Amino acid sequence: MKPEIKEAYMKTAELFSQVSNCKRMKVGAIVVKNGSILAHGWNGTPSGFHTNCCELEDGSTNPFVLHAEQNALVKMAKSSESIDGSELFCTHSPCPDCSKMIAQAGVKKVYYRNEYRITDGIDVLQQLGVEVEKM
Amino acid sequence: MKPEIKEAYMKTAELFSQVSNCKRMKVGAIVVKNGSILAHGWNGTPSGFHTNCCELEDGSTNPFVLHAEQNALVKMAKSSESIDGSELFCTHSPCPDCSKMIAQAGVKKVYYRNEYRITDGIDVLQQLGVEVEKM
Amino acid sequence: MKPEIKEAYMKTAELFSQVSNCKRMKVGAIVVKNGSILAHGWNGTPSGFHTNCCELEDGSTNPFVLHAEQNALVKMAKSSESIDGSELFCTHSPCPDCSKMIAQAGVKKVYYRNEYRITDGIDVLQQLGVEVEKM
Amino acid sequence: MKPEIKEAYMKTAELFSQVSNCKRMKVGAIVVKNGSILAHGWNGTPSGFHTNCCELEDGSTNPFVLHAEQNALVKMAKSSESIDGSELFCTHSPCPDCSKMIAQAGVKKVYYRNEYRITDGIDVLQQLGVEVEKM
Amino acid sequence: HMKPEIKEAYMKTAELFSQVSNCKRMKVGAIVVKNGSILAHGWNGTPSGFHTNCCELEDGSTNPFVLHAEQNALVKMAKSSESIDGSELFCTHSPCPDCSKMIAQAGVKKVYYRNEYRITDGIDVLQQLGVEVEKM
Amino acid sequence: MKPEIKEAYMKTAELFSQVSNCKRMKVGAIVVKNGSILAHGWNGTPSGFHTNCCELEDGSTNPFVLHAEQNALVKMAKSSESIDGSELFCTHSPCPDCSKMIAQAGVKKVYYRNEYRITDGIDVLQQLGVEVEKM
Ligand SMILES: Cc1cn([C@H]2C[C@H](O)[C@@H](COP(=O)(O)OP(=O)(O)OP(=O)(O)O)O2)c(=O)[nH]c1=O
Ligand SMILES: Cc1cn([C@H]2C[C@H](O)[C@@H](COP(=O)(O)OP(=O)(O)OP(=O)(O)O)O2)c(=O)[nH]c1=O
Ligand SMILES: Cc1cn([C@H]2C[C@H](O)[C@@H](COP(=O)(O)OP(=O)(O)OP(=O)(O)O)O2)c(=O)[nH]c1=O
Ligand SMILES: Cc1cn([C@H]2C[C@H](O)[C@@H](COP(=O)(O)OP(=O)(O)OP(=O)(O)O)O2)c(=O)[nH]c1=O
Ligand SMILES: Cc1cn([C@H]2C[C@H](O)[C@@H](COP(=O)(O)OP(=O)(O)OP(=O)(O)O)O2)c(=O)[nH]c1=O
Ligand SMILES: Cc1cn([C@H]2C[C@H](O)[C@@H](COP(=O)(O)OP(=O)(O)OP(=O)(O)O)O2)c(=O)[nH]c1=O
Ligand SMILES: Cc1cn([C@H]2C[C@H](O)[C@@H](COP(=O)(O)O)O2)c(=O)[nH]c1=O
Ligand SMILES: Cc1cn([C@H]2C[C@H](O)[C@@H](COP(=O)(O)O)O2)c(=O)[nH]c1=O
Ligand SMILES: Cc1cn([C@H]2C[C@H](O)[C@@H](COP(=O)(O)O)O2)c(=O)[nH]c1=O
Ligand SMILES: Cc1cn([C@H]2C[C@H](O)[C@@H](COP(=O)(O)O)O2)c(=O)[nH]c1=O
Ligand SMILES: Cc1cn([C@H]2C[C@H](O)[C@@H](COP(=O)(O)O)O2)c(=O)[nH]c1=O
Ligand SMILES: Cc1cn([C@H]2C[C@H](O)[C@@H](COP(=O)(O)O)O2)c(=O)[nH]c1=O
Ligand SMILES: [Cl-]
Ligand SMILES: [Cl-]
Ligand SMILES: [Cl-]
Ligand SMILES: [Mg+2]
Ligand SMILES: [Mg+2]
Ligand SMILES: [Mg+2]
Ligand SMILES: [Mg+2]
Ligand SMILES: [Mg+2]
Ligand SMILES: [Mg+2]
Ligand SMILES: [Zn+2]
Ligand SMILES: [Zn+2]
Ligand SMILES: [Zn+2]
Ligand SMILES: [Zn+2]
Ligand SMILES: [Zn+2]
Ligand SMILES: [Zn+2]
Repeated sequence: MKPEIKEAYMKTAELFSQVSNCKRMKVGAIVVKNGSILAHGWNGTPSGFHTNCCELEDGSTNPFVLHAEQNALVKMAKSSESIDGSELFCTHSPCPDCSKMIAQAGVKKVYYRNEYRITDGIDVLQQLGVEVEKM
Repeated sequence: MKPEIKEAYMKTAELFSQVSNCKRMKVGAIVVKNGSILAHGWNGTPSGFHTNCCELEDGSTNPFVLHAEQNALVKMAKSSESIDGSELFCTHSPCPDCSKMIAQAGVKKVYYRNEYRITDGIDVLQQLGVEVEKM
Repeated sequence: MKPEIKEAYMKTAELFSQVSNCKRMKVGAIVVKNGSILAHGWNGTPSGFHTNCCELEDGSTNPFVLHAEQNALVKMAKSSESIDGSELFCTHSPCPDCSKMIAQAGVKKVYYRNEYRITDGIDVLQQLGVEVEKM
Repeated sequence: MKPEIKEAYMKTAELFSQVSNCKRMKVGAIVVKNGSILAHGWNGTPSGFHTNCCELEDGSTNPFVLHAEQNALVKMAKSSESIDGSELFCTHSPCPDCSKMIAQAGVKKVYYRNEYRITDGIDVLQQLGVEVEKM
Repeated sequence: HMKPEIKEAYMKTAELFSQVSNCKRMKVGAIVVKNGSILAHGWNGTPSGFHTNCCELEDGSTNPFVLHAEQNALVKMAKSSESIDGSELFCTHSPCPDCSKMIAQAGVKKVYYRNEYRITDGIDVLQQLGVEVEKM
Repeated sequence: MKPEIKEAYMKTAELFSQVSNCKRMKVGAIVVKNGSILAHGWNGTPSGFHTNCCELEDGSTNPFVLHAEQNALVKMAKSSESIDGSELFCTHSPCPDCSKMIAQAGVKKVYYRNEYRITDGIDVLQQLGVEVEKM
């Protein structure tokens, strides 16, 4: 948990966030455990969806899209390693709904760089016993 | 998947719905794969939460409670082995939100007994490719 | 870890015993660990056998049939999951030979509902340091 | 397959049959899959049993002892790999009971050196679609 | 067959973890990717607990005890409880012949590398042993 | 660890050294952990390599040939179990190169029978933590 190591991880989240394909906001989220990146998620439409555009015609977000934290945890369910006891490097502070599942997933600590508009997500993670660090 | 085994799976879903401490609705969700129940999830408040009562007064559901699908999905993240290519036995038809993550998790089919008030998740499921059976 | 969840597992064991085609006695046994039902076995003929019938033409039990415990054990052998540390829910008390293999399997505890005429299997379990509870 | 690799596995069985303490008969059984020894078992008392001697005070076999094939299967259960689609190398042809479970496990083929007194184990193995080879 | 923006994202991840190498003659990184997950990030350096994390001797040449990024990547996979078989590799620098041997036997499908090393002969071993190679 | 079983592990390494197609020397390596053989490797050309002959016409060794230790190491990377905390049984003492990787892998101890021409490999193991016993 060396400051040089943690920076490389947060920079990895930022770098996978640049795949997002969304134009509103590009969000990334990786799962880190035992020196391994078990899942990297970013915001976008479901797999095999008829479009990878995240926006509607009024430029608002397609309700079908999944958050970064959503995709990361869903991917973990698809993987064969556990998410429990792992850490989470987000480019943005997570959504309150996502924070609910992140805590229930037994994630010990969530790292976020940028603060989203709304900040109740951080507040949910803390109530549910998950340590938070801004970097 | 003989139909006497399919029933046993579905009744197992109902058994674990009965241990839920929500009184608006008791919902259970089962993950089945290779002759194994990898996760049994029921609706309720997060782990270590101060109260295990899922209601507010108003008869309203506490915004912090997790769906039976959310829990089953999260436990699949929590543990090893994969939710991918598995089948889901629910007591009630799942909501739009969970049906998004279910499809992204590569769940082949969703088995549900009761149809909820609104049935958009059912039509969200087969629109994202997940097969759907009512029993 | 909870009495109602405990009662759910045992009632799941009874659900699967009813799937058995056997006429003499329908036995079920499931493998539980970390909230996951890793194996659920019931008595019957081996896979692909010419009959799913468990009895010969004189009413006695076919020597090719497997116990519920044998199947619960064998599926763990077919699994990519470990039976070591698991607990066992059976509708009946396992036979001396199954018990012999159950202890060697590293099963912490055996739950059982119906006491079987001849109870040496229980005795074998206690002897080999396996916790046993009737319910 | 290659001939000299085949002999290596079989004499490994004879090698581990020799670490058994039983005097009546020393049996060894190795499970092989994808060119890997996933389990090696021999006959003896359960783990942590008070004595490692397998004989009664009259030369008979303690009904508590495990067959080499039994330990090989139980070990596979504790293992985190599948015995399904594997090959088994025994020093002696297995008994009917183990033969039942061997077939149910999904064992492709059984290699054996010595042919036991009673040969109805090979019978059982063959009827259940398990190929057999003496070497 | 990998989407170009993701393929780029992994290769840059290898470059990020190569910056932790502590070696000063050349910083090497190696990523193990299977099923969209990064199972191992390895970089060149001394072994665990070694008296120095300094990779070089008094003359500017590499300490023989220094492990390659590819060695660390595969050793990690060995200690790791997942398989390296059927996975692909992201290297900042093309692997050496000795490592390429182990890489091939490890059942690695493909090797992406960004920097061509002075000596090609590592890539030769990869290609001849049926492991795909792509420079980017 | 028991003497009867420690020798069985060593002889197992020798059985697998005998399947090497190298006429220059025949080496074998066994990984043992929690009383189980996890990997077995010997010296030879890579898999699917056009020839299985380890030597050139000059008589010297083909540089494509892996040591018995690289094979045991790689097979462990291919494996789904962990090499860290295990013991390594070798027919001959490993080279310094393989010794570095052995040490980094967290191998507790290395049993060996024959010392190689060069004995530098042992010294490297000693220095890097790995315990060494000649047997
Ligand atoms: C591959 C991958 C996808 N995702 C997310 C991003 C998207 O929301 C969703 C998949 O997006 P889409 O990648 O674009 O996947 P696809 O199968 O539809 O491929 P294409 O659109 O090019 O035909 O899953 C991750 O979070 N992590 C990953 O590693
Ligand atoms: C054990 C278990 C929990 N859950 C869910 C239900 C709840 O929403 C959530 C937490 O349940 P809580 O069971 O009540 O567990 P707890 O750790 O909070 O213990 P207690 O509340 O008594 O102090 O976990 C499942 O969905 N399936 C399961 O098998
Ligand atoms: C599926 C399943 C089978 N078994 C056991 C019970 C039986 O003894 C054995 C084989 O059962 P049979 O289910 O009836 O399987 P089958 O393929 O032979 O049936 P069919 O020919 O009609 O397709 O497997 C379990 O113990 N648990 C399980 O979940
Ligand atoms: C370790 C091991 C044991 N067994 C079996 C053989 C025995 O019947 C049983 C127990 O082996 P023994 O281990 O040697 O008995 P133990 O566990 O009580 O140890 P000790 O007697 O020295 O106190 O497990 C195998 O079949 N394969 C193995 O690799
Ligand atoms: C942690 C880690 C180490 N390594 C390698 C790099 C090094 O060569 C080797 C050990 O590195 P050292 O990180 O420096 O670890 P250490 O236990 O010696 O701690 P310190 O030196 O600070 O006292 O393992 C990787 O390849 N990937 C990783 O994630
Ligand atoms: C199966 C196996 C192979 N190996 C190594 C030894 C060799 O160096 C390498 C390749 O062996 P090759 O046995 O000869 O196997 P192959 O896939 O090349 O088949 P073929 O007969 O056509 O050549 O694998 C081990 O170290 N341990 C093992 O258990
Ligand atoms: C808040 C939040 C937003 N996002 C993405 C989803 C949308 O495509 C993008 C634009 O934000 P908005 O649509 O919520 O205004 O934000 C995440 O991926 N994770 C989050 O936690
Ligand atoms: C719609 C839906 C509700 N539930 C739970 C949420 C609450 O625990 C309970 C009451 O829901 P309601 O408040 O939306 O009526 O139903 C599920 O578990 N799955 C579902 O799909
Ligand atoms: C003793 C025992 C019997 N059985 C089954 C075997 C047959 O299906 C049925 C008949 O047994 P019986 O012939 O010994 O009475 O009981 C089990 O499934 N598990 C057991 O432990
Ligand atoms: C038949 C058989 C016996 N054995 C063991 C049981 C005792 O350890 C020893 C003597 O068997 P017996 O006393 O049944 O003749 O042989 C096996 O390990 N595998 C077998 O298949
Ligand atoms: C060739 C090669 C070198 N390296 C490291 C060894 C030293 O750390 C550094 C200098 O290489 P050199 O000393 O072999 O020229 O590069 C790798 O990590 N992987 C490789 O494939
Ligand atoms: C030194 C060493 C050689 N070998 C093999 C390499 C060749 O197969 C054979 C000849 O070694 P050499 O050619 O390096 O003297 O011995 C090992 O398997 N392990 C070792 O540690
Ligand atoms: Cl998982
Ligand atoms: Cl298993
Ligand atoms: Cl591994
Ligand atoms: Mg897409
Ligand atoms: Mg609670
Ligand atoms: Mg049948
Ligand atoms: Mg003992
Ligand atoms: Mg260091
Ligand atoms: Mg070959
Ligand atoms: Zn969110
Ligand atoms: Zn829902
Ligand atoms: Zn029985
Ligand atoms: Zn037997
Ligand atoms: Zn190298
Ligand atoms: Zn070597």
